[PDB]
Amino acid sequence: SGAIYVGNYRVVNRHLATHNDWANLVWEDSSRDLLVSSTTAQGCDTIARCDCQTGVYYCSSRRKHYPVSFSKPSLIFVEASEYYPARYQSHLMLAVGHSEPGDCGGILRCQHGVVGIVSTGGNGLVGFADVRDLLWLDE
Ligand SMILES: COc1cccc(NC(=O)N2CCC[C@H](C(N)=O)C2)c1Cl
Ligand SMILES: [Zn+2]
Repeated sequence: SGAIYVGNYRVVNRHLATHNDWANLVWEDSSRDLLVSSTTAQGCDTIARCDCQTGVYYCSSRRKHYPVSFSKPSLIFVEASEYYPARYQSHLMLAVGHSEPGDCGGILRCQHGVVGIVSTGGNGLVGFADVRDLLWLDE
């Protein structure tokens, strides 16, 4: 679990969005596993606007932060799950690191701010949904 709180927006994994997220929907994209909902309170986070390919993520299944080198946002095949059919997920960045299904929502940050959130995992892999291209989150 986990979310990004920026301005009057809450960014979550689409597959983990609550009834309240959907009732206050701003934007969602199944191909990116992202959903953004509106909030009444002002958020605690700031978004990176950069091309960093290294950063640190929070891994809830280890209660620890790990440094990672990750690929540029791209279209990657993701196997079927209870949440989605087998498909290509866009704007996804992969890295070598530990992840378990409940780790989704963990934040990846670089020196400039929030880069994205954990969205996939594999045998020694972790995938992050990028949010750096969503410029409207800042206004
Ligand atoms: C060790 O295996 C791991 C580790 C961490 C996460 C995952 N689950 C995914 O990757 N899924 C399921 C949820 C939905 C995701 C999606 N974005 O489609 C895909 C797995 Cl299989
Ligand atoms: Zn950066």
